[PDB]
Amino acid sequence: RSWRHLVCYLCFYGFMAQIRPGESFITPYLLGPDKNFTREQVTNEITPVLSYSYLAVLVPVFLLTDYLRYTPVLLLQGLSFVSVWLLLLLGHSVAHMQLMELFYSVTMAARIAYSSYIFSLVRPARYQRVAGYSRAAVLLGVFTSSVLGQLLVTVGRVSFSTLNYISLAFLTFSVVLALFLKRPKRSLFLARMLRELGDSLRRPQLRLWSLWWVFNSAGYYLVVYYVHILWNEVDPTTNSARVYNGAADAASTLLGAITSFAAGFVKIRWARWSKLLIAGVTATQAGLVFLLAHTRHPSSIWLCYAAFVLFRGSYQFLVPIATFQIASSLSKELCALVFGVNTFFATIVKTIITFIVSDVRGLGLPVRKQFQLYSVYFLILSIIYFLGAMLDGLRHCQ
Repeated sequence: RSWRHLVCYLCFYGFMAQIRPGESFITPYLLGPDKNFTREQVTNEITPVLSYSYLAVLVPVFLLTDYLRYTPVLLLQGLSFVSVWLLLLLGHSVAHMQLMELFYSVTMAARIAYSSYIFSLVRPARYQRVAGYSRAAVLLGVFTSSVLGQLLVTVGRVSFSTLNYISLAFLTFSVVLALFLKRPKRSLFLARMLRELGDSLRRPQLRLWSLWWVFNSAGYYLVVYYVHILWNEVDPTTNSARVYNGAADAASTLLGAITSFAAGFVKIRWARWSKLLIAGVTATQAGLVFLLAHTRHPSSIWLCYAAFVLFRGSYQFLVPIATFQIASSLSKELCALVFGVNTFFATIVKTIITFIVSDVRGLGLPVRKQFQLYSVYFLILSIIYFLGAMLDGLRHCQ
């Protein structure tokens, strides 16, 4: 009876908080007529500040989430989103947008805390069903946010400036409703850790999937950060409505959901050979990335959207398998630490790559050549994994 209130309230909060009408339209608004921002500045100054900031912020955020009850950190994330949107609304030059990027990274770092809070608060007896409901609610919220943001403009035909105010309104409702969720009762953060790490390191499947997580995720995220900019380069906005950036995000979310659902049905069956699956998926990703890099004609923008949605979907299909193979080794007590370290390594590799191939004081290539380099990178990863599979087969052939 009483428990119904809390179990519904958590899902409601998650769904409402996921709403952000202008998140998918952030890049077109920066290069919109109101703001005098050139493409070279958007991809060399503003986009690289976010990656550096993420690397600097990820560790303290995760370390502090435990010391404070999870509610303070969730509130901090909700308010940091408000700060980001305020900076975007009143951005006046490159420095302000950098500050905005720094703040955005801060919101990004605390995104993972929500699941841990869900686990800590909900009673263990009824944990699985509640967690499933919460994941469904948050995924539905993410899916509907972009759909609303894009259907407001595409048929409503409102300006970009209005969209930011309308997004700020919901962003304020999110923080207002993020204030009354009850605090976790008790979650306060040792040879056991050392022994567990030593034992876990021996499993080879864990090694392989951890390496894939370190590299392919870094490569995937880099493509995601600058893809919007490439889209803007391909076709300037003749009208503010012909842009379908939000539609692509909604389609990508739907494809990711449907393919992740498929993954769980073959998590064990296809575990007999994993290197071959990795090689195939990475080869398809490399092909799609190259096609994105070489698509130039204005009348092929729909094709570019299709390529990106396929690319994002393909990567999403391979996340559940990695998570399942990694998690089974040890209980949830150490799974969080393993994922944190792995994600921290996936943030250092990205930081080193991006500084060299994106920001000034380096190559500083424009978007097109940067995507060509990313295509070569993915193809090299595919080659490495294909050769590893060939070696393993040479073992099985004899």
